[PDB]
Amino acid sequence: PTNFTISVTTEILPVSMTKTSVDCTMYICGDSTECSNLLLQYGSFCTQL
Amino acid sequence: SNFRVQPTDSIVRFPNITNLCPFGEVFNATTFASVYAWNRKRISNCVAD
Ligand SMILES: *[C@@H]1O[C@H](CO)[C@@H](O[C@@H]2O[C@H](CO)[C@@H](O[C@@H]3O[C@H](CO)[C@@H](O)[C@H](O)[C@@H]3O)[C@H](O)[C@H]2NC(C)=O)[C@H](O)[C@H]1NC(C)=O
Ligand SMILES: *[C@@H]1O[C@H](CO)[C@@H](O)[C@H](O)[C@H]1NC(C)=O
Repeated sequence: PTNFTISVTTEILPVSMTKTSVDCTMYICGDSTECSNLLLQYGSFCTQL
Repeated sequence: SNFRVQPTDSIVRFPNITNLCPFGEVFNATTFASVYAWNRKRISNCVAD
């Protein structure tokens, strides 16, 4: 080669996503007392989430 | 989670119906109907006691 060129290029990368939290009783029962008292003889499927 | 609020009162709202249902004109009713030509009747505006 006898001459050259300067080239500027672009690269795009994800770094992070959104952070969420879920309330187990409010999603399942929803301020019911008949429910959320039946959802107490089920196991620990709400701390593990 | 939510453990801090408990519902206290309980309210009931029903429409203003006063006359009782005709249980006694469809329950003694000197002559009934044959099974093959059974009788159908509509009931409306009742306090079904
Ligand atoms: C290596 O390549 C570069 C281009 O990347 C050459 O530079 C260029 O030189 C030419 C001739 O001198 C320039 O043309 C001129 O254009 C202007 C109008 O823009 C005009 O008024 C002048 O009379 C002439 O025609 C050209 O623009 C210029 N490019 C850049 C970006 O500067 C360079 O000469 C090459 N070198 C070798 C060793 O071949
Ligand atoms: C049948 O029901 C009507 C409605 O209350 C009543 O007036 C009538 O005395 C009843 N007849 C008998 C035999 O019970």
